[PDB]
Formats: sequence, C-alpha cells, structure tokens
Amino acid sequence: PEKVEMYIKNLQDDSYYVRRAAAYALGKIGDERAVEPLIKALKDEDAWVRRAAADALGQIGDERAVEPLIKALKDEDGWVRQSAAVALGQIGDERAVEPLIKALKDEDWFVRIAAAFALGEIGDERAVEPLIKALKDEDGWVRQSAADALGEIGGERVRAAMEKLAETGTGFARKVAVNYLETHK
Amino acid sequence: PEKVEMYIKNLQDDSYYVRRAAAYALGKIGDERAVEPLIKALKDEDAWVRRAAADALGQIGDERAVEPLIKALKDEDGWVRQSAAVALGQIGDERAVEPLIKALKDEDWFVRIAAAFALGEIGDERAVEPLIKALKDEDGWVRQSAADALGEIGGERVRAAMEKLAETGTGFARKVAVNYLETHK
Repeated sequence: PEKVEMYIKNLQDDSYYVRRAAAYALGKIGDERAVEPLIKALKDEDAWVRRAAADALGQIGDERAVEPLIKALKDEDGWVRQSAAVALGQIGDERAVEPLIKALKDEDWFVRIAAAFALGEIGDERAVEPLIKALKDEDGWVRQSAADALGEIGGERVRAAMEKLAETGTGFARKVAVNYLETHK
Repeated sequence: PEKVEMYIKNLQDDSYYVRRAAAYALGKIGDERAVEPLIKALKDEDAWVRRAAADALGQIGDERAVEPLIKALKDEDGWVRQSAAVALGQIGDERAVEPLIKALKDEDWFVRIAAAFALGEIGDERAVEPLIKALKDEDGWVRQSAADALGEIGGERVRAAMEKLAETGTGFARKVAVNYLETHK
C-alpha cells in the first residue's frame, strides 16, 4: 500500500515490463487511485500492459472501468479481450451483457470461455439463449463454460430451455439438460 | 448446501457430465464431506472429471487432498496436471514444493504457468533458482508468471539473484531484475 504512487508513476516508464509489473502490483494493492491511470494503460502500446491493466481493473472492481473495458473487448489482441471479459465478469455490471454476448462468437476459444464465464457471473437472463447456442461450440471448454453459466443464471427461462434440450437435443447439450433436470426440483 | 449428498452420489453416475457437474458444484459449495469422494474422482475414467475434482479440492482447501493432488501432477492429461498445480497453490502446503518445481519443466506451457503461480503462492525459497531459470522459457506467459512468483516470494535470496541478473543477464530476465531493483529499498 505504501508504493501506490511509485507504481502509478511506473505506468509511464519507457520499459514495457516496468509498466506491466506496475499494473499487476496496482491490481493486487487495490487502491482506487489506480483506476484512472489503469484506464489509460488500456490503450498502452504493448499488449501485455493492456492485459495486466484490464486484469487489475477487474480486481479493483470499480464500475468506472466498465465502459473502457467494454471497449477493450474489441482489442486486436486475443488475450486483452479475454482479460477484459473476465474483468467485466468480476465487476458484475449489467451494461457488459450485450457486448459479452457478442464476444461469445469471438474467433479465439479462450475469449469465448471468458465471455460465457462473465455472463454467468453477471446473472442476466438475456444471456440464456446465446449460452444455449454455445453448447454446440467446437471447443469443449467453451461448451462446458456455457453449461456452468446456465446453471449460475438459473430461473424459469433456463428451466424451460433445459426441458426442451432434454426432450430433443443431442450430444453435449442433451447431457447438460438431463443433468439439469436431475439436480433441480 | 442442501444438495451436498445428491452431488456426492452423482460422482458415481454413469454419465461423465453428471460426475463432472457434481464435482464442480461440490467445489462451489465447499462442504468438507466432499473431500474423500473428490479424492476418489481424481482417478475417474474421464479427464474432465479429474480436472473438476482437482479444481474443487483446491477450492475446499483441505490439506488432506495434498498428497493425492501431488500424484495428479503426473496425470497423462495436461489440463488435469494444470488443475492439480493450481489447487496445490491454493492449499498452500509446502509438501507440494518439490513436485511443483518438477512441473515447471512440463511439456505443456499451461502447466508450467500453473506451477510457477503455485510456487509463488506457497512462498518457499527453494523455488527461487528454478523460477530464475523459467525466465528463459520459450513461452512468454511462463516467463511472466515466473517473474510474478519471484516477486511474491521475495526476501534476500530473490534480492541477491535480481542484483546478478541486473548486472549480467539478458533479455527478459534483465528487464525483470531491473524492475525489481527500481521497486524495492
């Protein structure tokens, strides 16, 4: 906690590693003063810095990072987008829901996982139908995370969809739905 | 919490997804009754079940899972080993230190990351020299996680090594060491 301004100041250092390490440290410390300088490091030249900055903003958890993080979901770098999604998941703000639904169709499997995870944490039923679609994703971990997110959301929209999948679905989606029906009253 | 025995019982179900979902749920619930049945699911036929079981044991955090998890660091499946390492990191027990040092040389990049992370969390200085070596890993995320773990460990063995790297090291290891010297008194 004593080193918060030293690390804020290191977000301007010429060395990418010093900037990255500063963002990482500021996420762990959790002091709110770091929020605006981290928002700025979401446009850093170096992708590792942008990743660490998103990560740190999620850890601090201040809603002021929501709109900048939503933008960072369009970053050229896959791991930045992944970090932004996890961070929006951690903050829990419903404004991320539609942008994260889009990121469920991201070309990188690791981004789609993070998008599903985050939708599950936010808990908003608009995500239900897009998560049912992700049950057919070519990546196994994506499918799985969409199933977990469906369970976390819950409620009557999830129940009704799981009845239909248990009835006519195939493959993984079927197994998900049947587990659902066995494990709820 | 009401469903703990239902999910324990589902660890014997014929469907791999029902067993996997049960392990996942039992990790979230956190009831100690789940520990021995999860230890057993670390030898499940299906790799997703073994992964979820390790993950859940780390979340519950009971030291009784330490020796079974150490064994699971030799699993044929890369993601099981990864999960076992993260879990040993979360439990924090020093008995994992030597097995995790070995897993820093794992053939999968994701395992080496998890091994570095876990050593950093356990905080034991036997890891210092092997983590300095990981600064030369071909994977960028591995190197980074080894640098973070060095910072988390700290103390005089880390200080002395970072002085030498700042003096004669090259590339990433150099940048790590110099950041170290700039950020400590």
